[PDB]
Amino acid sequence: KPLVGTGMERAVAVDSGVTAVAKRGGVVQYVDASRIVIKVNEDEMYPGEAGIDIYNLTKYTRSNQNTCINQMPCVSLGEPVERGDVLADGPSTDLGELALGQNMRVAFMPWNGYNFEDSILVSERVVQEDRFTTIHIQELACVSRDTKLGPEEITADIPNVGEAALSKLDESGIVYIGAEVTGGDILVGKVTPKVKDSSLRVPNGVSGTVIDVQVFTRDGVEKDKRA
Amino acid sequence: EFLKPRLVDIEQVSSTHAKVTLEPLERGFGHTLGNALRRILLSSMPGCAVTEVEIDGVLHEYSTKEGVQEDILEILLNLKGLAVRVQGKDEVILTLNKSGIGPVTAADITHDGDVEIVKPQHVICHLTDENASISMRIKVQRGRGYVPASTRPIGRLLVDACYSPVERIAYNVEAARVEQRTDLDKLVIEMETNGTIDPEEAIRRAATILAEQLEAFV
Amino acid sequence: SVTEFLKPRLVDIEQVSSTHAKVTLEPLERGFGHTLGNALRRILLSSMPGCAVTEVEIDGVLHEYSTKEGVQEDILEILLNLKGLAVRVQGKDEVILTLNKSGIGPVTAADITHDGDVEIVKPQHVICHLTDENASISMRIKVQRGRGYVPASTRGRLLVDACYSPVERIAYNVEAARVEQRTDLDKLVIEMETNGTIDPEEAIRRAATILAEQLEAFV
Amino acid sequence: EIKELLKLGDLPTSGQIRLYDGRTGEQFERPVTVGYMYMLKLNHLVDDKM
Amino acid sequence: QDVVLGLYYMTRDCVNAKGEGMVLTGPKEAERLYRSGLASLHARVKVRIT
Repeated sequence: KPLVGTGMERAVAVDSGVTAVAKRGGVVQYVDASRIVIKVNEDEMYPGEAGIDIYNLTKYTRSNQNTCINQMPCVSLGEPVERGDVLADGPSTDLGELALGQNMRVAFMPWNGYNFEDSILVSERVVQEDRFTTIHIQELACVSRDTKLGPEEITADIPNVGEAALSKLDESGIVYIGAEVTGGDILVGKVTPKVKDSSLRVPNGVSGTVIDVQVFTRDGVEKDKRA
Repeated sequence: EFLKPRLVDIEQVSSTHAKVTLEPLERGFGHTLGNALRRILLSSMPGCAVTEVEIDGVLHEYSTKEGVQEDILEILLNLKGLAVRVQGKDEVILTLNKSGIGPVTAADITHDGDVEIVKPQHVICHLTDENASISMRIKVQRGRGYVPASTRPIGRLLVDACYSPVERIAYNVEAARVEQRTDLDKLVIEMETNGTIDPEEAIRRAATILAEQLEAFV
Repeated sequence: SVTEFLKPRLVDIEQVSSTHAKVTLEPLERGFGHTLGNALRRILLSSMPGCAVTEVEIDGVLHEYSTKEGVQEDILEILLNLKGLAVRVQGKDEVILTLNKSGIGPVTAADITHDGDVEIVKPQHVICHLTDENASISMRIKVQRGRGYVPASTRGRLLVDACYSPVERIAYNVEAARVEQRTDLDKLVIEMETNGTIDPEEAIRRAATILAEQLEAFV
Repeated sequence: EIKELLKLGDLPTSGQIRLYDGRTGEQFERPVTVGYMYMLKLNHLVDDKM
Repeated sequence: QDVVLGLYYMTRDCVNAKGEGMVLTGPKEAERLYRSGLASLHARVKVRIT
């Protein structure tokens, strides 16, 4: 929420569709992390259908730039809202106002050359408060192609590796949801006929948590247990 | 010779922040001791921060739980901000079980009589509907400094460790017109703790650290 | 496990002529190099026991901006020469010494009367040069024990800036140290010169003793 | 108006406060300009550039 | 840019400061006076330069 704004933050945040602006005013009935329910006022309720609004918030999902899109409710239970009020603030939005960065206590002074030409000097309090910490969601695809000399299987039986390396996989060769895989870990076990190891693995230097796994199967291929 | 300073007063203003006094001091020793103690206190003080959490129906911190409006990541942030004092142990596992509409604060944690929560009003999350219940296990452990999860079951959520009770330390050197002698200094140390460290104990530990570091060449 | 820190040790003491030394300390805890170095530097250059020439009176000089026949230098330069006169005194606090000399040649520190318990560590320390034979230099320098540096502006007798502290220049330079796996640490480097009254290592040990005695009421 | 709003709090009109060095503890002369600036983190991260 | 600013501020003078006109026995005494607060960084003094 920029301390020194220009007043255009709310217009930019609302007009761009990232928040959950209430379609019809009313009273908030239910608020969880991923859903908001609004009981519309009798004055704004059409004759006939009753007649309440359900806003399904889009939780952690990947943007085009591998950032995080995550709408958070900004209203409490039993709180009146009117037409055109934000109910959930998306990414880089605070109570319906555009909020890109964070406002921090700055001092203009040379400091032993650590801000020599154009550099910044940052305290450990900024990194402890986790205020410039960002979430980056990455999508990695493993495809089994109908190649010559035999097709590709997504089994967990992989040579040249031990059982400690395959312990993070399930019985179907796909990593569990929530496993803290790091660089070099095997996400999706896949082998190609000659057999050789061609499994999808995390790129080196990349850590993180597997948050969602999607399996797409062509028609008539007898999807495995995990699918 | 050099008069020896001693802890003459501890003015505890509020629960969080306190104001200690050292008197007397010779010329220049006020600033020397003030800055040395301020750096020691801001650097090395034992704390009892949270390290691991385990919510039952939650696999990873980037998910949501039905009936709780906070995201699991926001719950982990609120737990990271939790101030707690453990006395007889180094690590301890607090248990939180709460159901029904309302704010789940820190007062709902199982007492664990050797472990004291110093801010019972600290809201951890919110439960929206009556048929919702949360049950989590919070690993509060003793440490020093700031240890992120990058340095150190698929259902265990690791939080960044911030075992530093003090939040703000300031010192002021004033003139202590006492003992029928002028040009003597008095050091007033205003410290802002989270409530889990007694100011006299903080000053004592800070002086002990300096005394131990000075043993390299004396 | 949260009480004991990386207590350092004197891993290197490289020195030059006995009025100069360079002492290294590693590996200190992250940030402790700066606090230890600042505390030691402040205690050494501000509050250290010592004795130095406090004020000198001349036979026929009544003002700092004056003259004396047969002397190459001026009163200001003789005051400067007397300020850097290293002197060591016994249990007595203050002592007045007399310097009388006639003849062509330099006047070193050994030319002061040898009677007394006061020891001069730099006998060849030139005080003044006189060019003629008729004129004779005669002065009384009163030295006293003090608590560091006290200039003459902080109030037939002339005032000299008293520099009691044995140190001349002290600097510290916190570098980066290394352990088997820990990286963010400190490597203190104290570089100290003295006037010759005491050893630089003795000065460091005395400063550590002072700083530890200041903390005996807490630990 | 900025000066008046600073004066509404207990803050100096000039916008500069005396600041003390963290390491040595000595005060910086020439009071420095302190305030709150709204800093942004651009999408140019060193772990994606190394 | 920062080195030149530091060297310009250090090698400078003002009409009246702490320790104006005092006589110094060398650069070491000048540093010992500045670091102890008994003299300003830019104060006109007579030093002995070899």
